[PDB]
Amino acid sequence: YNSTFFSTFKCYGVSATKLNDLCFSNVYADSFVVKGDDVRQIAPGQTGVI
Amino acid sequence: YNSTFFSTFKCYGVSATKLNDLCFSNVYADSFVVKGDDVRQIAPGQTGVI
Ligand SMILES: CCCCC/C=C\C/C=C\CCCCCCCC(=O)O
Ligand SMILES: CCCCC/C=C\C/C=C\CCCCCCCC(=O)O
Ligand SMILES: *[C@@H]1O[C@H](CO)[C@@H](O)[C@H](O)[C@H]1NC(C)=O
Ligand SMILES: *[C@@H]1O[C@H](CO)[C@@H](O)[C@H](O)[C@H]1NC(C)=O
Repeated sequence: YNSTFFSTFKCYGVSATKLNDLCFSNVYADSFVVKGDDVRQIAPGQTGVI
Repeated sequence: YNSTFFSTFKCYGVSATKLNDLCFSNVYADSFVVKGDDVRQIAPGQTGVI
């Protein structure tokens, strides 16, 4: 909350307000870089080049 | 996918991932130009000047 801010942050399968009350089993992080018009394509059930 | 890119693309009545497996009956295309704050108004169940 002091330094880093996100333009989009959307989660599926769990509400955000409960993220501090849980514990997570098999955590993986995928990283890449896209353009601005492709950020909407990183979602379930989407079409496009990405 | 080579030349033209869309900032918003949202469809209603059919999932996007099935658009290559179907055939369409009565296809019409409406064209116009708006400002940036009015693109959100082109949707079902919306209010505003547009
Ligand atoms: C101009 C005539 C078009 C006729 C189309 C007929 C039926 C609709 C089916 C597919 C059109 C979807 C276009 C979306 C292009 C991909 C968007 C993206 O880059 O993610
Ligand atoms: C300042 C006092 C407002 C009191 C309003 C009372 C009830 C709410 C009902 C209508 C307010 C909706 C305002 C939206 C303006 C249109 C937005 C647009 O341009 O699309
Ligand atoms: C938050 O960031 C500022 C900027 O450097 C820093 O001075 C401050 O100590 C930070 N706060 C904490 C709790 O680290
Ligand atoms: C895609 O666009 C580039 C830019 O002009 C062009 O060189 C290339 O041949 C195009 N690809 C196809 C398959 O048309």
